[PDB]
Amino acid sequence: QVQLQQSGPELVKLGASVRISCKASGYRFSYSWMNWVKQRPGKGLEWIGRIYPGDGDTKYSGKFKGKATLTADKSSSTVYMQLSSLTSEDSAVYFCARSAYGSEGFAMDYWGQGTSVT
Amino acid sequence: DIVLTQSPASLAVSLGQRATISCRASESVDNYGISFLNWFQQKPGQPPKLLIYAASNQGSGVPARFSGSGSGTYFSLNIHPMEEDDTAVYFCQQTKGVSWTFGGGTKVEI
Amino acid sequence: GERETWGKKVDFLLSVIGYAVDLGNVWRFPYICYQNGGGAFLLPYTIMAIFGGIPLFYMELALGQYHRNGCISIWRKICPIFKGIGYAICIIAFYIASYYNTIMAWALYYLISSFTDQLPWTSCKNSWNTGNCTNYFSEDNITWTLHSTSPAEEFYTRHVLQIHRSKGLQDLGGISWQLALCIMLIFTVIYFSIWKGVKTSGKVVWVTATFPYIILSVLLVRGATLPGAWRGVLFYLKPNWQKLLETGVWIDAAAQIFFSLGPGFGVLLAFASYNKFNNNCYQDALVTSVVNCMTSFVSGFVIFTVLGYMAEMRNEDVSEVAKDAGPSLLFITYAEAIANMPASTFFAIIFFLMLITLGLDSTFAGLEGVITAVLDEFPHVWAKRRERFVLAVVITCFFGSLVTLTFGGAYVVKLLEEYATGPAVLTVALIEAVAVSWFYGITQFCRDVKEMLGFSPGWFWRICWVAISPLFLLFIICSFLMSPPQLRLFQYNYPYWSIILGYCIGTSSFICIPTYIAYRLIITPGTFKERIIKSITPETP
Ligand SMILES: N#Cc1ccc2[nH]cc(CCCCN3CCN(c4ccc5oc(C(N)=O)cc5c4)CC3)c2c1
Ligand SMILES: CN(C)CCCN1c2ccccc2CCc2ccccc21
Repeated sequence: QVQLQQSGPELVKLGASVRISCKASGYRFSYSWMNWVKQRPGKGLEWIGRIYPGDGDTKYSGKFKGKATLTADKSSSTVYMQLSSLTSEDSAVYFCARSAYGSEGFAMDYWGQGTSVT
Repeated sequence: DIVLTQSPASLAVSLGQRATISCRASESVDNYGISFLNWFQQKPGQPPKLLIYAASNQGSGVPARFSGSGSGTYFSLNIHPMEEDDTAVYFCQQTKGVSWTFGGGTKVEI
Repeated sequence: GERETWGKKVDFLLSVIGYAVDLGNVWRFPYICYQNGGGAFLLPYTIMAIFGGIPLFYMELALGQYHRNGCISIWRKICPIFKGIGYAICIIAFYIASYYNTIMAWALYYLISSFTDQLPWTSCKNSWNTGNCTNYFSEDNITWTLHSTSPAEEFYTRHVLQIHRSKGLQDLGGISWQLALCIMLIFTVIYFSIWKGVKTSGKVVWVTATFPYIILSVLLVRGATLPGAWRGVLFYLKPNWQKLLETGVWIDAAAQIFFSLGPGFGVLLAFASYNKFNNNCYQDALVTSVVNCMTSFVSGFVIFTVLGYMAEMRNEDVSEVAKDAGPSLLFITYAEAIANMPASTFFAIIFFLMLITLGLDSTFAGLEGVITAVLDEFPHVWAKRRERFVLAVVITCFFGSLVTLTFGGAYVVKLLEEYATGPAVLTVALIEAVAVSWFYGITQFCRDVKEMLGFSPGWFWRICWVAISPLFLLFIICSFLMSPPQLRLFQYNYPYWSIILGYCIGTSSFICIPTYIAYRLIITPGTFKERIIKSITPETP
C-alpha cells in the first residue's frame, strides 16, 4: 500500500516563511517524483513545483522557483518546500502528489491530506 | 508552460446521458506513444483522486464508467451516464515537460 | 582517364586498416572472446587467421594490384562465367549499407544527446519507465529484482529505438524523425567523402581511421585506472581449455576473423586497383591483418576492464552482467559505466566520436568498392561523370535503410545483420577463391606476382590458396548452413516466416551467379563441351 502524510495547518503572516512537510512510505521513494499543487479556495488546482528524491532535480513554473524552494530528505522519507514571502494570495491548501512511473504518463496517484495555510 | 483549454466548463447533465469533457492544448503532447495526460476528480473537500492514465488507461480502483479517448491535441473524457454521486470537478493535467499544468475544471451536476 | 593513384603509400595503408576495424573489433571480439573460454580463444583466433584470413587478404590485394580492373570487370580477365560475382557483391553491399548505417545513426544520436552536463543515463525520467527502473549499480541498498532494467537499457530501448511501440516484425509503423534526419547527415558525410573517388576518400582517412586509436589509448588508460580493472582483465585473459574442445569456439573464431578482415567483398580489389604496379603488395597485406588483430585485442582490454569495474561495483562477478548482443553490449552497459565515471560528459563525447569514426571510414570503403567496380565496368556511360551515380548509390542505400530506422528498428537490424552475412557472402567469397585458385591456374597467379613484386610467393601461400582457404571457407559455410537461426533479441521470439524471409534475403545473392552462368552459356555456340571451354579462359585481346 501507498500513503502520504503532511503537517498540520499554519498561520499566514505577511512576509513570513513556512516549511510544509510531506512523508512517504510503502514504496521506493528514491525514484518517484513528489509534486506540489496549490488549490486556492473556489478555484482550480495550480502546479507549484517538482522534485525527485535521489537526484535533486527540481522544476518550477511561474516565479514559484523564487518563492518555493523544494528540498528532499531521503533519510526520514520526507520532502520539504520552504515557502517565503507569503502574500495573501498564498493562503490556500498545499497537496503533495506522488507522480507515478514514467511509462504510465507521470500519474499523480496518491495525494497527501493537505496543509492549508490561512 | 502549456495552455490547457477545457470546454464546456460546466455540464448540466442529468442521470442517463453520456457527458463529455474536452481538453485541448498547443501540443501535440503525444510523446513516445504514451500520450502524456491525466484526468482528475476533486469532490468537495477531498484530494484529487486520479481517473485515467495517459487519457486512455484506467486508474486504480475506479469503475469502468469513466472512459477515455483522443490523441495529439484533442483529449476527451466521455463519462458513462452516471448518477448524482459523481458530482465533482474534473481536471486535465498534462505531463509533457518541462512544467506541467492543470486545466480549469468542469463541474458537473444535474 | 587512367586509374587515379593514391596520394601516398600510407594513404592506402591507412585506408585499408581503417576499413579493417569497423565494429567486430570494438564490441564483438571481447563478447565472443569471453563466451568461448577467454584465453583458449586467442589460439584458435591466430591459427585461424594465419590459415584463412591473411592468405585471402593477400590474394585479394595482389589480384587487385596486378589486374587493376576493379571487382566486376576483373572477371573478364579471370573467368568470364563468374562475372555475376560483381552483381552479387553489389546486392550484398546494398543490403549491408542498408543495415549498417543504422548503428552509426544510433551512435550519432547518442553523441548529439550527450552534450548535457548531466548525461541522460543516470536518472530515470519520463520516457524511461520507473516500475522496472533502478537496476543501476550506483546504489547502497541491495534491492534487486529479475525484472528490473538499468536506466541505460531503457534509454536504448525507449528513447533512441522506441522499440516499445513495436510488437515485432508484425508491425513496425512510424519512422523516427529524430533518426531519419540523423542518418541523412551520415549519408551526406559519406557522399561528400566518396564524391571524388579516392583523392578525397584517402585524405579523409588521415583523420577518420587514426582517431579511433587516439581515443582508444586514453580510454584504455582510464579503464586500467578504474577501481577494479584487474578483476575484469583476469577474466578476459583466463583460459578455459575445456571450451576449446567444442567446435563452437572454432566456428566463432573463423567467422569473426573472416568478417573482421573482410576478404573478397569487392573492396580490397577496388583499393589495390588504384595504387601503382610495383607497389609492395605484401608488406601492406601482412601488416593490416596484425594491426586489425592488435586493435581487437586492445579494444577487448578496454571493454573488459570497464566490465570488470562494473562487476566489482555491482558486487557480483563478471558473469550475469550484460549478456546480450553486441550493439546492446556497447550501448547499455558501457553507456552506464561512462555515466558513472568521474569525468562524465567527456568520456561519452569522445567515445561516441570514436564509435562513429571507426564506422564512417569502413562504410566509405564498403561503398567505394562497388562504386569503383560499377565505374570501371562501364567506362562509357560512366567514368566521365563520377560526381553522379554516387548520389544515386547513396540515395539507394538510404531508401533501403529507411526500414531499419522505423520504430521496429533493431527488430529488422538484427535480421539483416544475421541473415545478409550468412552463407550468401561466404559462398560468394568461396566462389571467388576457387575461381582465382582452381579455374585460373595458380601458376600464372604466382608468375604475375613475381613479376610485379620481384619474388615468387613462398610455399606457404602456394599450398594455402588451393587446400586451406577453399576448405576453411567450405567449412565456415557448412557450419551454420545447418544451425537453426534463433535470433531472439530483447526477449522477442521471431516468427517462423522470418526464417523464410532470411532465406529469401540470402537467395537475393548467389542467384546472380547461376543467372549469369546460364546467360553466358546460352550465348556461346557449339556443343556443351566447347560451350564450357570457351568461357573459362580470359579474354586477353
Ligand atoms: N541464406 C541463408 C541461411 C540459411 C540457413 C541459415 N542458418 C543460419 C543462418 C544465419 C544465422 C546467422 C549466421 N551468422 C552469424 C554471425 N555472423 C557474424 C559473425 C561475426 C561477425 O563480425 C561481424 C562484423 N565485424 O561485422 C560480423 C559478423 C557476423 C555471420 C553469420 C542461415 C542463413
Ligand atoms: C566487415 N568489415 C570489416 C567490412 C566493412 C563493412 N562491410 C561488411 C560488414 C559486415 C558484413 C560484410 C561486410 C562486407 C563489406 C561491405 C560492403 C559494403 C558495406 C559494408 C561492408
